[PDB]
Amino acid sequence: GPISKILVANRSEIAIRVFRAANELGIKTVAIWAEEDKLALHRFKADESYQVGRGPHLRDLGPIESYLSIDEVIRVAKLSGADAIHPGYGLLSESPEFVDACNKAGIIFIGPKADTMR
Amino acid sequence: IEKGKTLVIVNQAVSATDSQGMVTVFFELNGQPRRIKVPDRAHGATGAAVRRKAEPGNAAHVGAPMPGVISRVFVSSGQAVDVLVSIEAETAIHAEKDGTIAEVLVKAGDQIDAKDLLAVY
Amino acid sequence: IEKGKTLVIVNQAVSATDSQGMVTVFFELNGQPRRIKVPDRAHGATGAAVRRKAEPGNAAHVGAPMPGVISRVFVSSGQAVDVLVSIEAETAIHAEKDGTIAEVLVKAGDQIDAKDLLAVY
Ligand SMILES: [Cl-]
Repeated sequence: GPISKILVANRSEIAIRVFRAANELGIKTVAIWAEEDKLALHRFKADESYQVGRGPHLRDLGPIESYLSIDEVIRVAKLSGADAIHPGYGLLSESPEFVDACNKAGIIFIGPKADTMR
Repeated sequence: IEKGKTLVIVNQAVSATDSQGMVTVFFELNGQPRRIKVPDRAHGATGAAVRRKAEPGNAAHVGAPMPGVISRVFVSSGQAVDVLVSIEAETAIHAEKDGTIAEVLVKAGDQIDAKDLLAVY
Repeated sequence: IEKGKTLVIVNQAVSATDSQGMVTVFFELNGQPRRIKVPDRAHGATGAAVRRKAEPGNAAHVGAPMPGVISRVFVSSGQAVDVLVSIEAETAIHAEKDGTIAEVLVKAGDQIDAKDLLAVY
């Protein structure tokens, strides 16, 4: 099945840049946000958004730490039903461990394969 | 409001009751200012929203082009195409057509906002 | 007020607007306290004095025997000679006659004063 819901594992302008492309393609979008990003516009630009890094399921992760949590990102991808993740740039975009976790969850990693990265 | 649609709401400020019996709550909603007016029912303002309110359509309605306080009313029953009221911020609001005005909702040394209904033909 | 009749007037206190849209100015007049209520027209309370007001005459009128807040309303259209409302300060105001009540001016968790009109037969 072609990609129909993308979670952007990122924030700020790159997350918005990817939401725009996805929406233009008719693809659903999912944002993530740390508590510190509760007012960040990228989260209001996706079709739905979910907090990462805080809660009963943890300590509170730091502002940037929340976005580097492979476990949190995968949790929200499953929760939202995202079938692909775009890592944008920076953050987890060159983590083979992250690509591996995506592969394990059956979620498409939008970028090169894990072995390519290593 | 639904799953994945979380609003962040902050109470920034609450105004004094205004001359219309309305209190403005200045909210921040998802980071953006939103002003919401409600009647001050607590202080006896049930029956309140007060000032109409011009319809951009009709001809009929004399709507304020701008916010201010009215400085002079020049009319209360009909003529020409003539200064009807002035607004200080003085302008100088003219009748757009021939007619008989059948209502003057001002008033004034009254404060008004653009689109408030000033007079009706 | 006339030659040899000099009043001494002091503004002692001005209340917040109350639930009826009225402000109380507590004056001292010739050394004696006098409370005077006016509408808070400045905040949109033109149309205000609000609560009637029982006539000691008629039968007809259910007037509050005492000041308080109403705690329960037990009625809105007619019976017996029965608790109509209660007032907390709970009392316990009874119907004095047989009838059908045709108005309940309360209401309440409303504050009232002795003589306020509670209900009309
Ligand atoms: Cl951090």
